Amino acid sequence: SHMSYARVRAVVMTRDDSSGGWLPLGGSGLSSVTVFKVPHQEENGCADFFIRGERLRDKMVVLECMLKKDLIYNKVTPTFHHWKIDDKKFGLTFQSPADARAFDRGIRRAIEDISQGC
Ligand SMILES: [Y+3]
Repeated sequence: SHMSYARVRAVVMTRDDSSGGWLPLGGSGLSSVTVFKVPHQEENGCADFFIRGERLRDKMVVLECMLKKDLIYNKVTPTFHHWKIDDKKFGLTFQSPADARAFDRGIRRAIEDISQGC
């Protein structure tokens, strides 16, 4: 309900065997990327926040990650962002700078809301 922070269609990007490049994970197809909160117990107390990417054609979950307060966000272009949570990285190729900005507020609110509870 008020559990979702953002939902956009984008292409999931993974860091390549090269050194500093990014490529789309598998297909070049769009995925349904959402950011959401999952209550530990009480619907309004402490919770965990996840980023989830589901490929549109075969509904395969190609990305699933738990947000953490220390996470780093990187706006490279107005249409390409990538983040680092602990040791690994994921990135997104948005369809518009709009979607990108909407998603960014989303992740931002979610991160700030992480300690809501204790
Ligand atoms: Y808040």
